[PDB]
Amino acid sequence: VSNLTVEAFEGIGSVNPMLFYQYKVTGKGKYDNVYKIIKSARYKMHSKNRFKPVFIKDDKLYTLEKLPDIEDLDFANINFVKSEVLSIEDNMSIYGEVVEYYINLKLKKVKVLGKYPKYRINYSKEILSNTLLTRELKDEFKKSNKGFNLKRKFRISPVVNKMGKVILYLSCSADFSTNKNIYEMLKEGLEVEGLAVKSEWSNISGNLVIESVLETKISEPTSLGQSLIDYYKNNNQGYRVKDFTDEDLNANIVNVRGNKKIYMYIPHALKPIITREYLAKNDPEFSKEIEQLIKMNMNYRYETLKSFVNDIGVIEELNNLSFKNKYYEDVKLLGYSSGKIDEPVLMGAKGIIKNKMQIFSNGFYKLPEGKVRFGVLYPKEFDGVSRKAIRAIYDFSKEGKYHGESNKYIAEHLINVEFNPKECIFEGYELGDITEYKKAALKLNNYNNVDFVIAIVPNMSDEEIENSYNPFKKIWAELNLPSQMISVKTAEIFANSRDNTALYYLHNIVLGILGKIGGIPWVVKDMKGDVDCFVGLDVGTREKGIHYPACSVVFDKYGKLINYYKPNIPQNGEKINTEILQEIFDKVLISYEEENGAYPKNIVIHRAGFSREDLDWYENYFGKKNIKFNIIEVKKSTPLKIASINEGNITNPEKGSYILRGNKAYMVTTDIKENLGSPKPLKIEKSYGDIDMLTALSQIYALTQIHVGATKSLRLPITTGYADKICKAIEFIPQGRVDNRLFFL
Amino acid sequence: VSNLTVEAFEGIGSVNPMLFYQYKVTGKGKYDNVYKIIKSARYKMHSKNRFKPVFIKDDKLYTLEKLPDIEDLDFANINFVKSEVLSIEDNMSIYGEVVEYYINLKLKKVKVLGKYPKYRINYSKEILSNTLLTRELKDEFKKSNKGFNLKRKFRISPVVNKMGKVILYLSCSADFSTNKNIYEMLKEGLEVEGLAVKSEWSNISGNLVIESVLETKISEPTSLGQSLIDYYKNNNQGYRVKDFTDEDLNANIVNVRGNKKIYMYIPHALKPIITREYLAKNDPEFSKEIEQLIKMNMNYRYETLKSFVNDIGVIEELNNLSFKNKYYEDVKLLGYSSGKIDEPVLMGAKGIIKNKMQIFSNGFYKLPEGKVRFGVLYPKEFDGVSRKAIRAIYDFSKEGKYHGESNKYIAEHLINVEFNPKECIFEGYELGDITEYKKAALKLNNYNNVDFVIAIVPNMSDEEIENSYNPFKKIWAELNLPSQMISVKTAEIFANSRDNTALYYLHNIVLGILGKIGGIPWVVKDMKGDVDCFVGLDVGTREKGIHYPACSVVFDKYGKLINYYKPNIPQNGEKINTEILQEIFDKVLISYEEENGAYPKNIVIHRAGFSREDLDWYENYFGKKNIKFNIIEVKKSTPLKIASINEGNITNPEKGSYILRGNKAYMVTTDIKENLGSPKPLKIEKSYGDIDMLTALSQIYALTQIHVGATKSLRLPITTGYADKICKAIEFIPQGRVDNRLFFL
DNA sequence: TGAGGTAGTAGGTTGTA
DNA sequence: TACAACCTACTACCTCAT
DNA sequence: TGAGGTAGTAGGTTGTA
DNA sequence: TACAACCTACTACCTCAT
Ligand SMILES: [Mn+2]
Ligand SMILES: [Mn+2]
Ligand SMILES: [Mn+2]
Ligand SMILES: [Mn+2]
Repeated sequence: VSNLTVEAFEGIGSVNPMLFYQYKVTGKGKYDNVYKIIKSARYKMHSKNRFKPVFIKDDKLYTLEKLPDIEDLDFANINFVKSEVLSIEDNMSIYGEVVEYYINLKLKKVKVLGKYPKYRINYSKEILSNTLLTRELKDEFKKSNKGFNLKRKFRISPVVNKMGKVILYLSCSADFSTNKNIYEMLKEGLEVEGLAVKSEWSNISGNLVIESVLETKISEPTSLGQSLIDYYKNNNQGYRVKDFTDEDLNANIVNVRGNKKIYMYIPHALKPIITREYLAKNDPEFSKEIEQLIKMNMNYRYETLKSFVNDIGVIEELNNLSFKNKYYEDVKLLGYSSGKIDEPVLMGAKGIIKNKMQIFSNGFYKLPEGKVRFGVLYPKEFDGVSRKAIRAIYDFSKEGKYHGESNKYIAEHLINVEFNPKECIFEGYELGDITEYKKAALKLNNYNNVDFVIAIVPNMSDEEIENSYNPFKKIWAELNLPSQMISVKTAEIFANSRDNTALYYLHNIVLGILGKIGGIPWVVKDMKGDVDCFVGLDVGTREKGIHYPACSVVFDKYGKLINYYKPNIPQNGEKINTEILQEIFDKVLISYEEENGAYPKNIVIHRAGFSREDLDWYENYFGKKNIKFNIIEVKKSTPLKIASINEGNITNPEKGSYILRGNKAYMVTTDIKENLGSPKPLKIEKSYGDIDMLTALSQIYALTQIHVGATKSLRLPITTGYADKICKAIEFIPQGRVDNRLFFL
Repeated sequence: VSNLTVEAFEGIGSVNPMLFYQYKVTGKGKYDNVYKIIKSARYKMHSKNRFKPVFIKDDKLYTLEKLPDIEDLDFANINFVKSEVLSIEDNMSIYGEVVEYYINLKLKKVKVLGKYPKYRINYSKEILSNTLLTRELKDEFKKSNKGFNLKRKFRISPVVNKMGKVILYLSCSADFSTNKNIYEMLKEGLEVEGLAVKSEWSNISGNLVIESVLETKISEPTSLGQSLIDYYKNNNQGYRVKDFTDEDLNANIVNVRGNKKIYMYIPHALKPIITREYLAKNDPEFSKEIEQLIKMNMNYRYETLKSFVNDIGVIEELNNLSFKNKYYEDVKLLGYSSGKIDEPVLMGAKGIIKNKMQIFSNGFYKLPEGKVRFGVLYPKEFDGVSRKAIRAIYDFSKEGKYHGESNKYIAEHLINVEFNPKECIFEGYELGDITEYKKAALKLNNYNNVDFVIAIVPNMSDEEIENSYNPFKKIWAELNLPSQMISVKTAEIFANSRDNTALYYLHNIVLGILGKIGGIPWVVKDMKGDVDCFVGLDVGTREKGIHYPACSVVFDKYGKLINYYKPNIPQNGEKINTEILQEIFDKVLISYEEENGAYPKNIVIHRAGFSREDLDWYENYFGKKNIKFNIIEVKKSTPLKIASINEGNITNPEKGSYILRGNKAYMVTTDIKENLGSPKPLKIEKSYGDIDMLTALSQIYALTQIHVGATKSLRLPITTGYADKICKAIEFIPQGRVDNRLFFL
């Protein structure tokens, strides 16, 4: 089979126990808590003594050479205590930080073209390289004509074991930056009203957008009684305004919104935010060109990290610590156990389907009882386009036809829909006010001959005249009518395509229509392990200080949705309260007992993120009820990438490819081709349970492949994935009694 | 008529412009913001210089005598600038703080019984008196045998006009305190496991409850490596542990829960929280005895504040400023305009009702269409008690009978209910687990012959075996069946009463049953002013970091509920977002157009609290739609009390009694007899609108008197009152389409 | 919002304590 | 205050080919 | 949770900036 | 950090008397 490896390079030779200088931080201020100042004391002693290595154990600072005890800090009186050779066996993380410091100090001395520094070193795990290794294996500055920089952004994490052997865990991202601030764009004369920007002279994390450009110069005394240059000199920041010339004083004052009031900054201090949108708006050719540079398959990630490690080389102050430029041939050397999980068997109306598109030839597994009467909203200037769109949808669903012809790929009577262009209604709506959208949706429910809406909304782009998706879905949630919304662009694809491109649009639209009416296209034939129901718990954070409700979804062992429970009250944080856990799991056991006749003997709880809930509550709750339960932490955001090494040839791994060490597991659930990036695996760890992680990973990978809303699988299992979809459609939850209908899909 | 006055005493003579010493606070720390340290600098310069008057203007400190510039503070370098006689016309608040300082300094020198200080002065607006003026006009220490103190808690607010004349606005509350800490209760030997306590050695505001009492002494070195006395000496707080004796070192360590982890305090530092519950549990006779001392009618409040002002007397450092000991005979001298608002005319089935209890003789105004089938849950050991309870409810509602006899006060066929003890179901439920409560409610909806539930729940007290209200109301909200819950004690009142006491129980239960099925008992005959709909906006805060959704209720001009809108997403703060305002008021105009055929020409928005929303949004939204709108800020919590002075005789004001100065208005909406306290008026101000405040106050007082869930009126208007009731029943909102049924009631 | 993925940009929450 | 793991939101790009 | 009020205890959020 | 107006939660007490 294909071996699996991670982005890791083995260190040649070990590190020795070396002399450290233990320092003490005490709470010199009005407080006495040193834990709230330990990292600040580390950073100030590192920065105030020409960037020399300072490390952190629980209350102490450790240093590789003799530095004077600093009383100059007002918050931290760092003082020498003793001189101790720390052993490797008790100080793994400290020697990991030592190795990453010496990697940083070795890479600071590396140059490109003999003049330019290659790496931007701040002596951290994060390393920005000013140049990029290209696909043709050449270090090149990726700049544009408009000053946009692309920088390869490395993240090192060396791990030292008890013997001193070092394993350099690596990853690489991209970094969008620019050297042109707003002063240079005003010297050039660019439209800067409304740009999302950041201030390089403050560390405050907040959305900064430009209101306008005032004609007042920065040297003129402002509305606060003093000028802005005087305002920067009074803030003990006169060194930033010291190098300003007379032409710099002729800069126009650019006021900037800081989400509470109008801030007043100078245009030299503010730098624009280089998103994909800004980069595409200003220089679209450069944003085309870096598409193969930011979306890196595992071979080009290996070549990038190989060039990085060749730039590291030998480290003469760690007993000649050099790193290999090859990945491990297997992760068994790293403790992981690798493999591939077998594909789920998906059942249809005619039996096993080999692909998800064969469900439109075989027919869906469960059609809901009853006839589905359509209704259609569409904007008024898009009439015949919407005619052709609903014509294509109905010919796909009922009459089994694509482009008017009966197709071998499509079965007749996929969904028992009822749409007659004489009988069914086409209510057109004028684009415009939001209350007119809401009244148009209420007007379409004025006629009781509509059981499902195929409303055509404008594009999610085109920031002009308001989108009707949000008012339509809110009103149809208030009215408990399901609805599949469609952009104007998708309707124009249905009107204007002659190839089979719109067929896949039709596949996903009809799977949406089916899931929203309680139908099921495919089911699992058999789930691995002894499980009765799946619960996917999640708490999402919409904004600052706003949390989504602790959404749960309930599945059976075959992965069809029994239930979802949105608690009506929000909570304080990402931990679910035991009262909310009471609500959720009483709803779980009630729904499983309603559809099955008894309590579930086995529950697997897929907690999205960390299972920070009280485990003693869970043990009491399911031990009083004779329920064996399992808590699996399914985690989305993880910088770890899995490769497939095959006689030294790095490639993207297939879906179902996992690595497993202990309870932590990284599993690839997406099959992503080269020149489209590399697959982001799911970090999966078991916080509680007694099922082995092979069963848990097989169940999670089975739950990824049974996403009933698309013909291609979800990256997340639909426990945590449908919890995310309900957190997205949280203002769109239908009013009436909770059932199998998947509104969020 | 009866004059209205406020708790205010006029000052005899004026204050002169006096010499101030303007000081400067600069941001000496790593920050430069002086507004975040101005009050701390005021307090430290006040405390570090033997409690001398320090005042705050926007960035400056003002002082009445020459104090040295203090550089000892690490955060504030307070420095003298200039010496200026501030004029009265520009510095109203500063001279108000001067007068309140000199009142504090005059009252510090006042003694009771020649030995004991009367007042506890911290030189603020708040003044605790150690003694109480009793009802018999005698200064007496209100102590108990268990160390519980009652203290009269004054709040002064002198107001100086431009001429220097001073008006002492006053109020008085009570203060529950004790002198016995947990060290003295352990020396006495009291049960202290589980007590809600506070630490007198920290200013952190949080719930502190005792987990247990450890046998470890406080002198023994703890689990942190150091003892607790060493922990207080290391925190620069060795003066608190300096006076401890050997018997103090034999105190047991009392660990205390601080909502995140176990804190470890000594029992001398922790003081128990003296609530009404703790006071009633320990010394119930003293809590009986102070009922007429904390709930003070306006005459006893006048006598208390009169004794307070007689203790103030003449102030020789404010040009002999003495205060009167009489209220104003009218608030026209204070700028207010007083009066009484006419009573609302309540219409019934037979016409105008003079009292709300005549609606049970005349019949209700609107019965809903259809027959209402009861269903009853009750706990199993309370069977015949629940038989008699539902017997009394059905004899009141349908057969018009009280205690089995046809009553002249009760009309036959009040509500078209259907309850046959042979046909209707009595599902009994075992008290116990919450999931058994939820399954009992689902079992009562297993039979489809129930349209309303009269479920009998256990008491809200009796912290033993779990209350079933919350699971029942959650499940019946999931099932869209309305339900009137009843305690076991109320059912025992229906079973065991022979007088007309349970008749009022029956009145409020049947008004609840009527409002929850969409019926309306009474309506307004005519509303004052040109208004089409009332909107009551509110955002509630359940806990720290948790906000209730921005609930709105919609009324017509006659005060019957058109609509309520709970947004599905929570928000960050008490300001309603303009997207949420879009949702709310589109729902408002849609509901008024659905029940009336057009948009409302006039809207009055009763915002509970502050109308902190964007007024430009409102003006744009209702100006594009040709709607004149009004925003009234109806405010619950206000220390201001209105009196009725009648030839110098102070008494409680009637309901509908208002005072009005400008846009701010205080209106008494509750008719509260003497020896039951004094009425808390509603602070009401118009943030936007063009209706006069007499119309706004008449509409608010009309909206108080049409609370359809009780035979006695609500203090709040049912705009803000029903917004509060939906915020309380926020996890109890029924699933199906929003209608006239008042679930929250 | 056809669906799903990769990618950056930005902002959080919590635990480490 | 501060990073490490986790999140969320938004936007490009890219593809979909029994 | 019959309903409503007054009362304390406690904890917030925001604006003042 | 800090008070001033506003809130919320909880608990006692008290009453209800056409
Ligand atoms: Mn989520
Ligand atoms: Mn969808
Ligand atoms: Mn409220
Ligand atoms: Mn009620």
